[PDB]
Amino acid sequence: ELMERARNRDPSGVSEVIYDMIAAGLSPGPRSFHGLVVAHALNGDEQGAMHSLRKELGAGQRPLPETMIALVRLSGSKGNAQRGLELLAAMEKLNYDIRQAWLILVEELVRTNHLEEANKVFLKGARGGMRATDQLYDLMIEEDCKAGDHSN
Amino acid sequence: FPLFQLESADPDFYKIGYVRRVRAYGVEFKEGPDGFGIYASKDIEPRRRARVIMEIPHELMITIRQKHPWMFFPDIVPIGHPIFDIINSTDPERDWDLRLACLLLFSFDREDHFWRLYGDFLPAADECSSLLLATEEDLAELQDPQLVSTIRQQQKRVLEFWEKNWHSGVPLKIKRLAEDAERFIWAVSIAQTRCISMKTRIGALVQDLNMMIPYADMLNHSFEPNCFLHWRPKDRILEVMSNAGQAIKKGEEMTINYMPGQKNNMLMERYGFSTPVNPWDAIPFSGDSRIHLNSFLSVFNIFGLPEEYYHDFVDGAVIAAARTLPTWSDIDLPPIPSAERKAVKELQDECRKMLAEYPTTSEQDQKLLDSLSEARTTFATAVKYRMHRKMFIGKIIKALDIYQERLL
Amino acid sequence: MIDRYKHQQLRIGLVSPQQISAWATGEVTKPYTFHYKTNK
Amino acid sequence: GTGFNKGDILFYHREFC
Ligand SMILES: Nc1ncnc2c1ncn2[C@@H]1O[C@H](CSCC[C@H](N)C(=O)O)[C@@H](O)[C@H]1O
Repeated sequence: ELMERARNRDPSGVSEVIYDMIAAGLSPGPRSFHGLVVAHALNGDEQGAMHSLRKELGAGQRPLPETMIALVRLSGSKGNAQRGLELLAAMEKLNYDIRQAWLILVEELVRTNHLEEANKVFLKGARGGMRATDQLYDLMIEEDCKAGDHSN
Repeated sequence: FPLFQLESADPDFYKIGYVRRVRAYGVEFKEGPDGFGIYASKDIEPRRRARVIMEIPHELMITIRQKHPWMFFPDIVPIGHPIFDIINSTDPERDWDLRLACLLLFSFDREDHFWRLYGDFLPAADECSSLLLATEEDLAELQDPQLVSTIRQQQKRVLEFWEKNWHSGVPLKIKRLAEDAERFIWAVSIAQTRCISMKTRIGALVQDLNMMIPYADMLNHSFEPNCFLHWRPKDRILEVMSNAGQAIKKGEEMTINYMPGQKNNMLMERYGFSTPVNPWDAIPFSGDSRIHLNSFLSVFNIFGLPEEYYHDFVDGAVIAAARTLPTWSDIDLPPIPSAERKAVKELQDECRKMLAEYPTTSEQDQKLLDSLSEARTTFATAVKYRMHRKMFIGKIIKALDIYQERLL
Repeated sequence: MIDRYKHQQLRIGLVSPQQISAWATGEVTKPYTFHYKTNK
Repeated sequence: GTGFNKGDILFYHREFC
């Protein structure tokens, strides 16, 4: 029922389900909270998604990789490059592979037309030893040269 | 106080290499019922970069150009030899093993060649696991018509080549290379099972070569290997290098990836073996019932892109399942558990139907292997192949069950 | 391999009186070099 | 020669317990 409510973009309903689990004695695991985060992120709500992640950390549960991927994708869609970098650092602290999230964030920043922040994030990742896909390399080169940015 | 408190290989095997500038560091050669292998004689401490394990000089190899024209490095074939005429008539694309077999026979007939001595440590006709030496009875136990047909085609091609080029009128220097057909069949089997292809630079010439490398074919195959081959062009030496930063314990086998991204069927066709943890195996599903790829990866901790799945019960079988199971993805759409349970039930039903299609089971196959006393190597190879397929399907079933368990 | 490009140049050229003034700006008007007595 | 070719989340958010 919680995953249903998350699929119809109803974070409030997911909160009702979580409180129902609390009343029933069922401890809220990472899956239900991940559904809450996804429900908040689907309807472009960054503050609510970060509040749900704060509930994650307060509840003592380890957030799933999909939760962090959704958060970084939302930050890239909104152009919040620094928020995405903070989420990537949190992923690194939690012993997670941040390559996929880095690629997703860079691609989202490019799509939303934030070429400056996309370039900065991509260069941070590349100088950090991370390797991007061939398609991402070609996209970065072509977009930067179309914008007249020869340095990047 | 000091007072109060698999067999080793033939020493001559390494000694003949050692006197010819072959060096092995931190590893020793061991022999078992399955065959030869390379194992760490001590604890290899992980260093900053890759560590040198073995060094094989170029002059001890039998290499031929992978592309037309055929030029051998080092040039052992004299000008005007009929063996060059036999080699030059092969098909450039599919007849690469025939040329290597011809070179192997020619080297075995050469008095000063190194492979005259090293060829005594190659597996014999009754010890080689290649399917070219398998009879019709052994092929019947593969339980795969496609592999059987491929093996029959390969055997027919090899025998046709031998009959065409080793007729009555050939000179004595050619007839003694392979007096009768099964010798050439064994040569082709050895070439297929031990050839290494690489892009090597010699002097200023860069080219691809098909290489019979002594002491490097000794390494066994793995899809998660701890060693890799690097060619050193300045002194023309092939290096066996352990992975950088990867600790190796004493007695751990030295393994390299014979060929990446190849399923068990192609491994059985080429090297005559298969592995149960093949992360590229494919099971043909109907595709009507699908599960969530992201949840499956996250439950079993499988990260990376689809071409680089890796694990932080979970082995290459789980990766192969994730690569072959029908999956759906919608960016960030979560899966509702109810459809997942039905999907995994349908997939488990399909897997059980596939298991029922096989006349026997895997545990009975293992019991038959343990009770086996008068069977050829190819017989056990086919039994192991079918048993490994059965264990792969069973692991798929168990992985689906535990994934549906941990979905809540 | 992309070459590590380095584009450095130097060019001579005939100078203009305005650039001479810009160099000086500052005109030497007397031929005296140093004081005979005070060495200033 | 040698000159050729130019030569914080997860903090302040722990489980209260
Ligand atoms: N992981 C593995 N498990 C079982 N057999 C393997 C294997 N990797 C390689 N082989 C077998 O070893 C052969 C490669 S030559 C490797 C050494 C060989 N076993 C010997 O004693 O001379 C192949 O024919 C293959 O059948």
